[PDB]
Amino acid sequence: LRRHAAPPSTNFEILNEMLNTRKNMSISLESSKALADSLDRCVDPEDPYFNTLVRIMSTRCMMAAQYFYSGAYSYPDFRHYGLAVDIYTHFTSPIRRYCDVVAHRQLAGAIGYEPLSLTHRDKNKMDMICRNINRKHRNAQFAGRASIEYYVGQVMRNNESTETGYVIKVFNNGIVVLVPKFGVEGLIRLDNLTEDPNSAAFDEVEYKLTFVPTNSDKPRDVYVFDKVEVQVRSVMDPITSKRKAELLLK
Amino acid sequence: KDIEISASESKFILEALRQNYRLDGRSFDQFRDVEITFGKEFGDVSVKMGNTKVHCRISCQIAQPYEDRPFEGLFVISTEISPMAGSQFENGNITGEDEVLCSRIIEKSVRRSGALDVEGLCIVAGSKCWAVRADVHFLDCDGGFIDASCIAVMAGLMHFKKPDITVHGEQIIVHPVNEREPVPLGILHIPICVTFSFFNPQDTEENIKGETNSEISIIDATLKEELLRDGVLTVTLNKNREVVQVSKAGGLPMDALTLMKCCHEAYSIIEKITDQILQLLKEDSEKRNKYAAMLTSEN
Repeated sequence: LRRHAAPPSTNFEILNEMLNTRKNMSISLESSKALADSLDRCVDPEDPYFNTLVRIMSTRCMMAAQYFYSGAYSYPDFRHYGLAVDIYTHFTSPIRRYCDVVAHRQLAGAIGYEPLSLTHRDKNKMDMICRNINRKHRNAQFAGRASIEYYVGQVMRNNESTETGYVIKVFNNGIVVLVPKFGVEGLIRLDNLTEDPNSAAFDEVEYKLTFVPTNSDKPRDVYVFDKVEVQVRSVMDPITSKRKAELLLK
Repeated sequence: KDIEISASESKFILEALRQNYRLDGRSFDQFRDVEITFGKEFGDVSVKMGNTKVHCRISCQIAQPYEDRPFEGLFVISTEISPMAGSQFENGNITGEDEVLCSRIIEKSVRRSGALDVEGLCIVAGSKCWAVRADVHFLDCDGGFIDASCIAVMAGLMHFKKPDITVHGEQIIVHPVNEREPVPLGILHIPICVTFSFFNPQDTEENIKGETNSEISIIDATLKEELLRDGVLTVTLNKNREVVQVSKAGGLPMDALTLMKCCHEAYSIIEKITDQILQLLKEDSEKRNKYAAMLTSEN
């Protein structure tokens, strides 16, 4: 089977903190339907992409779904939060998923087509299969996302363009902006963020970072969830040899 | 105390077998109709095969696991015989040949086979766990004690429900059934025993050196057939098409292919029996729920 644990309150307390402070909103977390409804109404009229940004950000604070065998947990633990179903499994993709292969053999024995192999009726062997495909699943998505990272990083290799960015993380050492066009997150250090780093201030209560831009002299307050203009640029670090995307806001 | 069997009765029952006749009118490969009755409490089950009557009771109590197995709970099976099943049985005779065999067959079929999830009997590792006990009561004996007990134990374990326990630190909080519903046991597989009885229609010489085999084998013998057999075979299987255990402890030498035939014949029986048990458990659950709805409605 395959279950999905309900997200802890601690994961959304930080998101609701930024929402209630800046946008004056909140996510219920009372139920999956409550979480969905509150996430749905979380939309800014001046910018349609704001709702998408919150969704792609509230996805990062969800518990990882995992494969398992029905003897390892009780029935209420079979619950899949993200789908709101009492029970669920992978079966439709035998070719690209070995979990389906197991499900196929079990269904064949379920209908009486052919007796189920002993290896799929051993609680010990099933535990090894589940712990393996869980690890291979994580390694698959990470390798997949890394493949996107390299090719996109090669597109912006020798190119600079003013794209649309969104502030997702605010710190005293700088900010982190997300470019939806390339799907790449970038870090703008305080030294390259503004002039006179000793004059800049960070308010944790409001998630606001006030500073004076390098090409200006007017105190600008940069809050969170703000749509800002950002110049993209790629440079391979001479120490890590990883193609990172250096971003300069405007 | 002995059971006296005349030469006439010995010759008659054996000759009947030579004419494809058994006294109860069954078929050599025919298993007796198994009737399963559940009591009011969970774990209370009564199994009946013809005149054979056995009763099993499942119980559990908070106990501490062995030092060797801190993650496993305790599980024991009791099958003490009494003169109630017949004066042939001595009260408390737990060392007799047939008694120890029967005790060992059940143990290897349920305990050793891991039919019960003993790992799920642990509350807190190396400290407190559940101690499940299966007490078999032999009420009336007409043969097939081993098969009746294996069904009685399994039907009981699958019908039993233990009270919910919440544990904080040292303290144990045993929730009563009314406040919260009880929790069923974990069954890895459902073992069913089928016992074969062998009869030599000729003499020992034709059994040892005889060319063509002629030994008769019948399924689930009654008391009279059991007292006149020359060999016994108890084979345990499950719906997963696997042999849980086989025990032909001596007796009449039997052809290997014939013993294999018995194992395949027993598989067809254990399939029907297993499905039967499951159905009677569903209906029992539907019965208890329908009464729970009629109790809440009027309430």
